[PDB]
Amino acid sequence: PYVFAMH
Amino acid sequence: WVQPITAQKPSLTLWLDDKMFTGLINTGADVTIIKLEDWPPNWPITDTLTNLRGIGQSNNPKQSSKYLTWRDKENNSGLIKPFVIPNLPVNLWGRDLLSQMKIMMASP
Amino acid sequence: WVQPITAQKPSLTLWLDDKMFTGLINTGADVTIIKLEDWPPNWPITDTLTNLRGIGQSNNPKQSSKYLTWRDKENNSGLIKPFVIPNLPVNLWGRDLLSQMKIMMASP
Repeated sequence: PYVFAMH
Repeated sequence: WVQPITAQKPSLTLWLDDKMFTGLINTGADVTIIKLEDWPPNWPITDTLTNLRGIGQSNNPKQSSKYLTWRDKENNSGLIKPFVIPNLPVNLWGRDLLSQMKIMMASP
Repeated sequence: WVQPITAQKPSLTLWLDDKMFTGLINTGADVTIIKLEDWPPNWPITDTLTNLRGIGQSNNPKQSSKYLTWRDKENNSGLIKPFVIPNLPVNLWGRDLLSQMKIMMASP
């Protein structure tokens, strides 16, 4: 699955 | 309810089974992730063979052994099985959960 | 417009300066990310001090040297300075962009 919380 | 998208973190507080959690509404996440630091030690977790992909990759993350009943402040409810991962800054509400809450995104 | 949140990737197609891009609506990040493979080679990028926090790993992105004019299909517009990173599967529309489009999240 894909998980985009970078900033 | 209605929540505008701003520079601040869009946040949501819910019960999973009998415990309250706050998390970030993340339309970018396929699945929901709970911080290991917040995970009740008596709640069972299990191995998975899946891979979480984004900026890098987390292989075979743990996952809740049981489905959890989510409940919001209006007593809407459903089932979710989050992954449980250390070193996460915030819990992440993913589309597996958000899709059960019947959330729309709209513009004026 | 209105778009439900489902298990499928919430997507949005828009223009940045003169080029059309499709991306994933990502409320989890306050910044926008364009994949390096989609970045026009003649558009300048620069090193940054920002760290994008990933899944147990942090990447140091380049960023657009210039602000870009975004424009949607309804001719709303504004400005963003996206980051540019390789090896990402999709472009990611962050809350910096989503807030300028005045997108709301709503539930019954």
